[PDB]
Parts: sequence; C-alpha cells; structure tokens
Amino acid sequence: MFTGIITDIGKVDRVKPLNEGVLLRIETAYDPETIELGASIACSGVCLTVVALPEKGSNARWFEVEAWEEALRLTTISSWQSGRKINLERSLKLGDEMGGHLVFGHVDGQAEIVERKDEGDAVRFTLRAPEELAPFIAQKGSVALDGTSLTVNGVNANEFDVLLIRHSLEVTTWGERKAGDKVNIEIDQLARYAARLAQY
Amino acid sequence: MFTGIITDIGKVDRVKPLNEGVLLRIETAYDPETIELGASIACSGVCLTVVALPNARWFEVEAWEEALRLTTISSWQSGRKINLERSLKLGDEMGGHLVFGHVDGQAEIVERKDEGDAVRFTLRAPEELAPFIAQKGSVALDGTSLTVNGVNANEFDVLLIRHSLEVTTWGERKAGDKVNIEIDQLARYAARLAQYQ
Amino acid sequence: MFTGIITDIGKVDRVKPLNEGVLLRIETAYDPETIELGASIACSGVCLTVVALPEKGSNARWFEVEAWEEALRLTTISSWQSGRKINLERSLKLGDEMGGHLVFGHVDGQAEIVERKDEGDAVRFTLRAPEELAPFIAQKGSVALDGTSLTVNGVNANEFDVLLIRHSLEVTTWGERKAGDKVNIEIDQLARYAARLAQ
Ligand SMILES: Cc1cc2nc3c(=O)[nH]c(=O)nc-3n(C[C@H](O)[C@H](O)[C@H](O)CO)c2cc1N(C)C
Ligand SMILES: Cc1cc2nc3c(=O)[nH]c(=O)nc-3n(C[C@H](O)[C@H](O)[C@H](O)CO)c2cc1N(C)C
Ligand SMILES: Cc1cc2nc3c(=O)[nH]c(=O)nc-3n(C[C@H](O)[C@H](O)[C@H](O)CO)c2cc1N(C)C
Ligand SMILES: Cc1cc2nc3c(=O)[nH]c(=O)nc-3n(C[C@H](O)[C@H](O)[C@H](O)CO)c2cc1N(C)C
Repeated sequence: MFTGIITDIGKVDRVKPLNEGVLLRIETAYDPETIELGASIACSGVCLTVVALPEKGSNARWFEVEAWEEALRLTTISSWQSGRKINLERSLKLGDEMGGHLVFGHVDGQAEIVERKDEGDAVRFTLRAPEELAPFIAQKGSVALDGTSLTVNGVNANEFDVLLIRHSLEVTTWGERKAGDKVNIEIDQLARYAARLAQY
Repeated sequence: MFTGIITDIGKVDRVKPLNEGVLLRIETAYDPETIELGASIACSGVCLTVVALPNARWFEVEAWEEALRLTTISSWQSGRKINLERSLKLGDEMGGHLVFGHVDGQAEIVERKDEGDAVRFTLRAPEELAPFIAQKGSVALDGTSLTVNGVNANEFDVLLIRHSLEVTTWGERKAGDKVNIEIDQLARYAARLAQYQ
Repeated sequence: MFTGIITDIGKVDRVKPLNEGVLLRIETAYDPETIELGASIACSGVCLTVVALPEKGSNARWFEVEAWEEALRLTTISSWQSGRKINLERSLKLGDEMGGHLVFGHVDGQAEIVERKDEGDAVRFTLRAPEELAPFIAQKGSVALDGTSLTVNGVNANEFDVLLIRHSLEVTTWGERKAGDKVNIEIDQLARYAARLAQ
C-alpha cells in the first residue's frame, strides 16, 4: 500500500520481451540494499513486484519488475520504452500513518490529459475519463493519477481538473506531461467498496 | 496482522485429531529461532497460533471448530503444501493490503486460463461475500493479496503473476480446488458506515 | 508506538496539579535503569512522556509523566487518583513483533462499560461508544481499550462487544473492571482512515 506521495522519478533503462509480458529494468535513486525481492513498488501508480536487483557488489541502482497481460492492457505500461520517466513510491511500512488517501496500486484504467494551462508557478491539468469511472470522480475528492495523490479541483461531465503545485511538478513526472498524454488512474478504495455495496 | 505477501511454502507433515479440533505440524523454511510460542502465522490465509516448537525447522498449530468448518483445513492431510506468512513486525512493508487472517469462507476455482507465464483464475464465492468483492478492489485468497480484475455476481477473476506462481501454492491450483477467502476488512468498514446511515 | 499487549499493571502513586496539566507518579515493576527520560509509555492506552525517574542510589521503582489538556479532556486520566491501577506498555522498536495490532497511544475518547457477562473461557464486555466513534467501530476490527488490544466481536448501534480471555483478565486491569466504568478507546488504522474520509 501507498499514499500517492512520489519520492523518486525512475527511468526505464531496459525493456525485454516475456511470454505475454515484459521485463522492465527501472533505474532509481533508491538504495537496492533497502529493497527485498518480492517487494511492492508503485510505478506511475501501478503496483509491481521486484523480481531482480543488482548484485551486492554493484554500484548501479535499479530494480526489475515483470508486467503481465492485465497491467499491460489496462495501464500505460504498454507504451513504456527505454528512457521513459516514471513516478516511484515505496510501500508503506507498519507503523507509518495511513494519511488522508490510501493508494493500493491496482489501477482502474486511464485518463487522458485534454488541456494544460499555467496558473502562476502551478499548472492546471484538464482530464477526461471513461464513463465507468465518472461516478467516482467527485468534487474535492482524492484520486491517484500516475501514482500521484491529487485533489479533484473542478468537474464537468466526464472532464475534471487537478491543480499541480510547483513542488509536485518538480519531483514528479507531471512537469513533462502534455495535452494528449495518458495517465494511470486509481479511484478511492473506500468509495469503490461503498459503490459495490450500493448495487446490492 | 498480515499483508497477503507469501514468504514461504510450508508442508503439512503431521495431522492429529483432537477434541473438536486438529493438531498440525508444518515443515517450514522459517528459522525456529525467529519464532516464539504464541506467535501468529497465516497458513493459507488462516491465522493460527503457534503452540509447539523444537536444527529442525517446523512449527505446530491447532485448528479448532470455527477454522475447520469455514476454511480448507478440514481437507488438509500429510503432504499438503500451504502458503505461509509471518505476522508483520514494526517497520515491515505492507506490500499488499491489510490482511488479518480471519477467513470468511471458501471460494471455488471454476476456471484456470494460461496468460503466457501468468495465469488467470476465475472463482466463485459465496453469495453472502459477494457485496464485499468489488471490481479492482482487494481480496485475500489462500492468504495471497490479489486484485479483483473483473466481477460478475458472485463470480470474479484474479491474475497470478509469474513470481507469485513460483513462490506460492498457486502454481499447482486447478479448476475444482477450494481456496480460503478473506474479504477486505476495509469493505466491512464501508458496510458499517452504510449500516449506520 | 505500541501493540496493545500489556506488560505491567502500574499503580498511580501520586497526583499533582500543574500549570495547565497534572503530574503523575506511577509505581511500576519495570526496571528504572531500562527507562530513559523522554521515553514513551502507554498508560491505560494513553501515550505519555517520562519526565522523571528515581535518583541515584534509590531502589524505588517508579516513573513520572505529565498529562496536558488534550489527554485530560479526552481520556480517563482526569479521574485518576492515588491507588488507581493502570495498564502499562513500553514503546516498541523497529523489527519488534506486534502480537496485538498497531496502537499509537492517541486516545480518541472514552467508552463506557454497560455489561459484563462470564462465558467460561472468556468474559464478554459490552460497551457504549461515543456518538462520533460508533459509525467507525466495525465487526472484526481491532480496538485499544485501556491500551489493551481487542477484537470487536459484534456491534449493536452505539454499543459493541469485546471478549476478554482469562490470561488477559490476570495480566491487565480488566480483571477489576465492572459496569459503569469508563475506558480509554483508540480505534484502529482502518477505522481512523474511514473516520477521516467521512469527516
Ligand atoms: C490527499 C492528498 C491530496 C493531494 N492533492 C494534491 C494536489 O491537488 N495537487 C498537488 O500538486 N499535490 C497534491 N498532493 C501532494 C502530492 O501527492 C505530492 O506532492 C507528490 O506525490 C510528490 O511527492 C496531495 C497529497 C495528498 N496526500 C495527503 C495523500
Ligand atoms: C502487491 C501487488 C503486486 C503486484 N505485482 C504485479 C506484477 O509484478 N506484475 C503485474 O503485471 N501486475 C502486478 N500487480 C497488479 C497490477 O498492479 C494491476 O494489474 C494494475 O494496477 C492494473 O489494475 C500487482 C498488484 C498488487 N496489489 C497490491 C494490487
Ligand atoms: C491472532 C489470532 C489468532 C488465532 N489463532 C487461532 C488458532 O490458534 N486456532 C484456531 O483454530 N483459530 C484461530 N484464530 C481464528 C481463525 O483464524 C478463524 O477461526 C479462521 O480464520 C476462520 O474464520 C485466530 C484468530 C486471530 N485473530 C485474527 C483474531
Ligand atoms: C510520542 C508521543 C508522546 C506523547 N506524550 C504526551 C505527554 O507527555 N503528555 C500528554 O498529555 N500527552 C502526550 N501525547 C498525546 C496523548 O497521547 C494524547 O493527548 C491522548 O492520547 C489523547 O488523545 C503524546 C503523544 C505521542 N504520540 C504517540 C502521538
């Protein structure tokens, strides 16, 4: 589990073809001596499992994950090539506060940035989502976009706004985001369960 | 508490009947020196208390009435492989979701489909547990933290990644097999808020 | 941080009014040599900072803590007089086992015991939760009551049930608890999260 507070911008260094999947080697600022095999790392919102790390005597910092059909088809990972910059977050540890918005890394789908506008040193992103996700995108609600926890600023039908502050633009991949880009979206877990209850 | 990330495949070595319960000796890769009496270990999702310990690597647990009735443990015999997870220690990563090891019942695998080196399992849960199973929500099946990828009534599908197929008992699971299901406790919190309102 | 496994039953030795607070001296079975000034100890669920220990040469076993406006208002501490027995738990370190659940020692309020019923192996305590906390107390969830890690066995409107096993009655202050008694309540992490999103 995660909070949607991005702590590193990883870079996809190597892409290798697997049997209906891909092997991703992701360069990171994280110390590999703090990562265990089988650990969960959120990669632009997608929870992925570490399968390989550098040898103990290596100076290089990276981790390897394997993305399979579900992650490939639903998330932006299908378009990830060598050089791609991604948001990274380590898993919450027992003892850590849960905060105001839990992110689990099971991405619901994708939203498209349809407009990008500067507002001082901040940037307003207008996005469109699939109809199915619209009931979950609510005013003042929290949502994870590319693994980044963000407040829904304005909403118009299937379109909604998020306001990204200068700091968030610097430490995440959001600074390079352009109109037309796809981002991973994860709705709130509590709202998800509340809605599933309501249909009964 | 647990997180649904399996760290060992244990083997049931001894099964001894008791008064309204069973005694189980599980062979494990866990170091007995790291285990104390009274410790909680999730055995294929079922939270059981260690009652007996030994260089030999094993622990003993007792499954009572509720556990034997609700879970797959009633079918556990010598030779059976089970998923194992240690209780979270302070500072341990909660890589899945919050898993408590109170199994709500049994789910039956209705379909196993190969997806390259990953495997899609379609399962059928009890009707009572269906409202707690949401699309792209979490579930613990045989103690494994998994995303519900699609849901249709009481039927749902999960995808088992290569790594998990290697380090868990899921690699040998087939259609017809029953698994332990713990619904997300967070879904129970949602139900409580809806009940109050 | 704490887990809700009580390791000593302390006795409130003295209570002294302070400027906007109260000083408490608590008699303990803990070795004062293993306690440092500034250490966190859960006192019937309430996380408190050690402000004083016995002097050099002294063989006495006590520690002093100070309770401020929030602790005095929200918790049972305002009622603590000399002789009062309280649950004690030491703060855990990185890598320590967590046999209860995650307990921060930030008490949310007071729950009142309404019923105590002996059921052989365990004693069933029925409690009334504060109105604000009740919607976030759910079956199978964990609760810290007087710092004791307990499972919510069932919920009935503003009331809920907990089961206390014989060992817990022996090692905690729950052995002397009766109907009408107010206990400290801290809801677990999922409950706290649900309470945060609703408010
Ligand atoms: C609930 C919540 C909402 C947030 N909303 C926003 C937001 O609307 N805009 C923004 O630039 N940054 C945000 N943030 C902060 C960003 O998530 C972080 O700055 C980035 O992940 C980089 O660490 C929010 C954080 C939150 N936490 C408490 C879970
Ligand atoms: C703990 C955890 C680990 C996961 N590891 C992987 C993984 O290693 N490869 C993969 O393709 N998909 C994974 N997934 C599933 C992907 O995150 C989802 O398929 C995408 O987010 C799309 O929903 C994992 C999920 C997990 N839980 C927490 C949600
Ligand atoms: C900490 C803990 C220890 C438990 N130990 C045992 C146990 O030792 N034997 C047993 O039959 N059932 C147990 N249980 C209850 C079993 O996990 C449940 O009966 C089964 O999962 C079926 O719901 C324990 C439960 C616990 N928490 C989660 C409340
Ligand atoms: C590390 C820590 C130390 C604390 N020390 C004290 C303290 O020394 N006195 C006090 O009145 N309240 C305290 N508090 C706050 C009290 O525990 C809360 O006011 C009560 O539990 C009521 O919420 C401390 C809290 C702490 N963390 C866990 C949050």
